Amino acid sequence: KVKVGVNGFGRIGRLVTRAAFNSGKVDIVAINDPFIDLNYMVYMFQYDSTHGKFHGTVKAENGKLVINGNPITIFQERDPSKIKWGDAGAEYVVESTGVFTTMEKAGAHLQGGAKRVIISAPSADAPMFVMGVNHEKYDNSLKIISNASCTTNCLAPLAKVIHDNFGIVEGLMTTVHAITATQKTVDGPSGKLWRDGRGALQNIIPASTGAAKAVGKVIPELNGKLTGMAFRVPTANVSVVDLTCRLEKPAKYDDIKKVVKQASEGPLKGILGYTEHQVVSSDFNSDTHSSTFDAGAGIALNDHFVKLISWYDNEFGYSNRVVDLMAHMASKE
Amino acid sequence: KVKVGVNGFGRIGRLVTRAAFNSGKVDIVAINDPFIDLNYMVYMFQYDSTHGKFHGTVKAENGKLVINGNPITIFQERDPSKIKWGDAGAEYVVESTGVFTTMEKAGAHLQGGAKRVIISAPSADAPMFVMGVNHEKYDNSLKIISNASCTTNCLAPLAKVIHDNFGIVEGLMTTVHAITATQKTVDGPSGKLWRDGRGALQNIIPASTGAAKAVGKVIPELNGKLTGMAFRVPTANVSVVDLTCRLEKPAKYDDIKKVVKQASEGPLKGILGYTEHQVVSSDFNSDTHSSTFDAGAGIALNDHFVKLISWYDNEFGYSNRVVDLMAHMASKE
Amino acid sequence: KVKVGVNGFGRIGRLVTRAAFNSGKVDIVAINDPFIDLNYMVYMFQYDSTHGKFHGTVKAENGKLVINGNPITIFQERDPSKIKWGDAGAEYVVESTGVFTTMEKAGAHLQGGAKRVIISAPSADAPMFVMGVNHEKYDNSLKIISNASCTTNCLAPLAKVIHDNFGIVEGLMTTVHAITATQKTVDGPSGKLWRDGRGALQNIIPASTGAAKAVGKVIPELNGKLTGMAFRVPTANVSVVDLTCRLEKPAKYDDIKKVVKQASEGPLKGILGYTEHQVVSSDFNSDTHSSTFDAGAGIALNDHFVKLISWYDNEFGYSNRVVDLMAHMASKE
Amino acid sequence: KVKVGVNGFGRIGRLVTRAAFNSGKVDIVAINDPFIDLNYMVYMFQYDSTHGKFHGTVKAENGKLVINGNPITIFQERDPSKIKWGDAGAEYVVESTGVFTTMEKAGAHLQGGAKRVIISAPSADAPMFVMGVNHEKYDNSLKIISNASCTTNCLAPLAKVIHDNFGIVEGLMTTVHAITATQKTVDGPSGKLWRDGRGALQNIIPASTGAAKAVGKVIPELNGKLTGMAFRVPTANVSVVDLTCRLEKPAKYDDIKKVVKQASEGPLKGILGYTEHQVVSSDFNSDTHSSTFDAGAGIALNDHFVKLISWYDNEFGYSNRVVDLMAHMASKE
Ligand SMILES: NC(=O)c1ccc[n+]([C@@H]2O[C@H](COP(=O)([O-])OP(=O)(O)OC[C@H]3O[C@@H](n4cnc5c(N)ncnc54)[C@H](O)[C@@H]3O)[C@@H](O)[C@H]2O)c1
Ligand SMILES: NC(=O)c1ccc[n+]([C@@H]2O[C@H](COP(=O)([O-])OP(=O)(O)OC[C@H]3O[C@@H](n4cnc5c(N)ncnc54)[C@H](O)[C@@H]3O)[C@@H](O)[C@H]2O)c1
Ligand SMILES: NC(=O)c1ccc[n+]([C@@H]2O[C@H](COP(=O)([O-])OP(=O)(O)OC[C@H]3O[C@@H](n4cnc5c(N)ncnc54)[C@H](O)[C@@H]3O)[C@@H](O)[C@H]2O)c1
Ligand SMILES: NC(=O)c1ccc[n+]([C@@H]2O[C@H](COP(=O)([O-])OP(=O)(O)OC[C@H]3O[C@@H](n4cnc5c(N)ncnc54)[C@H](O)[C@@H]3O)[C@@H](O)[C@H]2O)c1
Repeated sequence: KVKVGVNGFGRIGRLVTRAAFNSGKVDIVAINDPFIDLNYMVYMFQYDSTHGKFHGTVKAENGKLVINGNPITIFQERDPSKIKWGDAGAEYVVESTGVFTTMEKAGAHLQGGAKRVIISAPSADAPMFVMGVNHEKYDNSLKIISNASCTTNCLAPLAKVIHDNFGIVEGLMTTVHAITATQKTVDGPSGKLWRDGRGALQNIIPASTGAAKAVGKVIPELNGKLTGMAFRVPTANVSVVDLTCRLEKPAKYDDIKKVVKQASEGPLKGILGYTEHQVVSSDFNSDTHSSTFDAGAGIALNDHFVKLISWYDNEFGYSNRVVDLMAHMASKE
Repeated sequence: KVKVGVNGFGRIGRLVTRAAFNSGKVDIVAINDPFIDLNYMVYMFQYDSTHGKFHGTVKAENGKLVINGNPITIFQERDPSKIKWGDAGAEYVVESTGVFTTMEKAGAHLQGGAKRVIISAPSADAPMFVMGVNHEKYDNSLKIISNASCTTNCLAPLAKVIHDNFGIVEGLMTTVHAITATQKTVDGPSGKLWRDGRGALQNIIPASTGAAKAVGKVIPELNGKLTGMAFRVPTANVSVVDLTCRLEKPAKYDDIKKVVKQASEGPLKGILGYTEHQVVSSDFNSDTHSSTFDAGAGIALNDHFVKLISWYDNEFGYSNRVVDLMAHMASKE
Repeated sequence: KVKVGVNGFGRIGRLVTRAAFNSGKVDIVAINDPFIDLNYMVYMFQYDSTHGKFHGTVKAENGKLVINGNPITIFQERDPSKIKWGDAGAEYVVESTGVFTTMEKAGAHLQGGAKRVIISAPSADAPMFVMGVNHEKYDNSLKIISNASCTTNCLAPLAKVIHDNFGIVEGLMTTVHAITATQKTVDGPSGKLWRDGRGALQNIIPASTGAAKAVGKVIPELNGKLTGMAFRVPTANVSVVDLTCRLEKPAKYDDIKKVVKQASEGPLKGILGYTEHQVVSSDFNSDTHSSTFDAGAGIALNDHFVKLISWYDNEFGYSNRVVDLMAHMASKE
Repeated sequence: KVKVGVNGFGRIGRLVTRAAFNSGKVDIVAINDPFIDLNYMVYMFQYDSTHGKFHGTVKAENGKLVINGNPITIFQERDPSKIKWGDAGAEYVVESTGVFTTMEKAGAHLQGGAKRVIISAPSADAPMFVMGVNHEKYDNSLKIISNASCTTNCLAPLAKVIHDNFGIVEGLMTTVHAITATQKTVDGPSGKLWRDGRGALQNIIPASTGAAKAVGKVIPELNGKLTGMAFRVPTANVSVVDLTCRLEKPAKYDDIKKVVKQASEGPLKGILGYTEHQVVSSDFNSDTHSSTFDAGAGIALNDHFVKLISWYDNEFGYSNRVVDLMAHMASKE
């Protein structure tokens, strides 16, 4: 059982930790966050507005965070290279601060004694992976990798099934995404793009995303045939992907439904979901799937042009994939 | 100046009235709503959460609603055929209850003495019109007409310009729409579709719409080449249309921008807007345009496949179009 | 084990049912709702935006609603007196439509064969009860009773403890309440009071409540010494009570904390809760307590004038009390 | 006409600027914000989610911000003492960063050439003032002053009138406040109090405030007789104060209504408002009053114990008071 260290106790850092202690697939032994001390970590991990109170025990004991009886070493370093991952016995490190996404910056963890690093976000140069799509392409020579983005983990699975069966000639996607820590409560200085600084509670905010283009990296055949954008809307969690694409081989909507369902009962079980139920966003709260095909919400213009809908809990789904990914890597050691 | 009667003092009934008194294009002389008495009408017309307090005077005087000094006759009939439009001197009647959308049901107003009826919603059989797209096709032989839907008035104008210039081979649209009176505050009984009864404040709700297909009625050439669906998100007003289409003639994004801008400065001025500003939904509050092209939010995959974005205040824009339409009809008498 | 029938499958009707099947304190055998058919009942009971998917089995089988293997008879009557409670074997009936709150109207259920009726709301004439405050005063001669309101079940328990220990000279309360089915998504025609028709998502809405005055009914000594009002804010669930009162006997805040805590560990265990944690509204989601004293949020001006804060899940807490109440009545048969 | 400089182009800095250009009471000649450059300042000042697009002209011209034709010098200093207020000709400086509230820190502006400094927030040592309550007590010997807080400017005016007429023995207040820039979109590291870091969109958040206690500073007679707390709820703007107090001299609610109304038509005209209308929070959007008594929402237990309600646009009201205050100071030069 691989021992893990988490850098950045945010929504993803905390939820990866929560997912790790639930499946017991990996063991969190150390956490680092200079802006959150031990006592605060207990409070933030225990209580969660969107996912409910933690089912288990959380305590500060001897300067360590104890979850379900397991003591965790706490670090307060601002500089990654300074963190003593080795002494804490952390073999893999989850880079989830959103500030060290380049292969070089995320590599700082290796100086501390870590053996591998998983960036919980897209990376400009590090190899990106998506469970159920291209994780098999991972090997031991890789020390620094990326688990892509929440949106990419939703689109890729669906795109794979659709492409493998009918071939995607070209596609454009839109994602109606829930607000995130990046946004502001009221009009304020955005970090990066001007629209993102506008009140998150009052507006529908157009935003760019490289998610669709990133699918071209995990599924090379689709490289350059996809692109899209996003809309941030005022909900705390759970998002939906709207994929509009031209098919190479004709396919009635019911054939697409048949194909996606089989994929969800087979290889992609637990990754890609399938439903014909009259669902709404909150029905996916704390759902661990990376993507769930919504049969009733999609629509086809004809046998070559269709709009496919898929839901995803951007916090929970992604988090579990980070754990699933590490579990996979460990089995390759 | 044509005298108008409004059936149903709801969001649209009230806003059409507000728009009428502002432009003075038409004169509201009577209103009918069995679930709202005179005093309540004063309160609901004066105060408006989304559009602000009414700039003017509103009062109950001698059993009449007096707006800016103009006395309005009030009716409390549940049955349309019973309303005495003729005695009140109402020549045109705005059917905005959402319960009499068929040519037959909306015709009841003619028995009361009305000369023409405008359904403020799509109709199964009545001829639909969209200002700036096919209003010229209206003639005096038509007693009962429809002004289409908020969403159709947004899509049609944009589709027209895009089709006239590059030709739309096929298109699929999605609309992220603000909540409406139809929805529920918490999970409850749905009037029609099951998902629509789910809490409007907590969920992103997939919904079907005939808007895209309705564009085929006002723009015959596009008949059968368009379709789409909707997502209801938790905002009080203002919506956005996402049009994904294949072009017949190649066109760089900048050519599309050039073409739409010219259209907004010419014939469609006041109907179709154009902006390159970093806008968000609330920047369109109380905006009277039927549709506003958002240059920076759209994206193109290539010269034949592109995603176009257009904003619309589903309450204010539509309302003004209802008045504009009546003003047009009147000039044809 | 008493057999129960539920009239009105709304937020309370569904949650009382959910609470009944969980504690197994009572057995739901029949449900009546003319606006929701069997199949719809399955969907609405299974999926819940605020409390999550039902943890059990829900199905339509032989025209009956089957929850966790227990078949429930479904009725579609609009008129209470017509419901055949007797044939279904329902001894107690939960009146939760919000339309039959008078002793006379709620009595209609007796004609159908019901033996007792519990109004899940305040009543103008039926005897009101609050678990842990005056349920002991219930006896078999009562056929029609009321379980008060969500807010009264929160205030009463706290007031009791505070009065019994220091004496309440006079008090005024305010409740910041989550939105409910009564409100509108956008400015529209209000049930009874004009402000209540304003958009629930956009405004803080002042509202009157008889809750504080009702405490004078369950705790006669406080009769006429309390009153208050409410504010509806844009959250889907969970509310908080702010009690400001003058004490007869002096009492340091810490003495009040000591006293309330003892009450929560003793007689009121499960009814009145106590916490010193840095809580927020969502930390009480699906919490079954009727009221939870928040030590850190309250504040005292002096030893006789203080402001006490108590949280309550207005949906879940109340629902469990309805079941607890019926369980109590049954033990008195 | 006094020339003004604004330090910190945030919600208050921008709205003070907007209010200044509207009333023309003062002339903004310079603005300083190291996290917002000229072009960004144009965008943020022009578009406003809660108060609408700016009515006028805003442009970047020759490295200056030009509003309605008036050129404004832009500074990018992080350190107050470095800002060249003197060269820009700024006589008064509005300290609205929320980071320099002490008399010493805010004094740094004097080194740059400023003559006076107004802290747009409460201060630990600088003299606090509230228009219509104690501004007359301001004199030329004061170089550094405070305009108190949004909440204090709401409570003080009302308390004054109530105290002057019936005498306040003791009082406790609660304020249901809209979210602010301080809060987070999702559970995250709070700057300061632990509850304040919880998702602003999902929770009702208890918060402490020194507002009630600060009234004891602007109205010495009430010193030590008032205190209270706050609740942050999910609305973008507009807040309400709930004052519960014991009166020295008996007073029927209607006498309180008579007294407050007279005060709003007299001396406090423009500061303290009065209404008997069925209002809700959004009816106060962009309302420049510091406080507006809501007759219909309040309630009295008896002639000595009552609950008074007052609304306030925490952004707009406060902003205008900052300008009004400077206008007053200038008339004393
Ligand atoms: N928010 C989502 O739903 C979501 C889903 C998938 C992927 N992601 C990606 O994962 C990352 C995590 O985002 P998140 O929502 O958890 O954000 P977050 O802001 O909640 O978490 C970031 C954490 O980083 C900590 N931190 C900041 N600087 C640090 C430093 N120098 N060293 C160590 N720790 C530091 C912060 O204290 C905080 O707890 C982002 O890059 C995001 O793009 C987020
Ligand atoms: N709401 C929008 O933004 C929008 C945009 C485009 C089209 N529409 C369509 O316009 C219609 C107006 O919808 P709305 O949003 O104003 O709904 P609403 O509920 O706000 O207003 C409808 C009004 O109809 C009144 N009414 C009900 N039965 C009546 C009867 N028999 N006679 C007279 N009045 C009666 C109701 O009391 C209410 O005041 C609907 O068909 C809607 O689909 C709405
Ligand atoms: N919502 C709360 O948090 C809460 C807490 C305590 C008490 N209550 C009280 O409980 C009652 C339940 O309110 P609710 O919030 O669940 O509202 P709701 O609208 O969610 O539920 C009411 C149900 O009544 C049904 N109904 C309507 N007319 C009927 C009829 N003639 N016969 C049978 N069923 C009929 C409706 O279909 C609906 O399912 C109200 O009286 C309310 O005051 C509610
Ligand atoms: N938000 C309200 O409605 C309201 C009402 C009354 C009083 N106040 C008080 O006024 C102050 C203003 O709050 P706000 O809502 O505008 O917050 P804000 O974050 O919107 O504005 C603060 C501004 O400070 C700038 N800034 C940060 N460090 C700086 C530095 N060293 N030099 C110059 N500029 C710097 C930021 O870029 C930002 O634009 C706060 O102390 C607040 O408590 C706020």
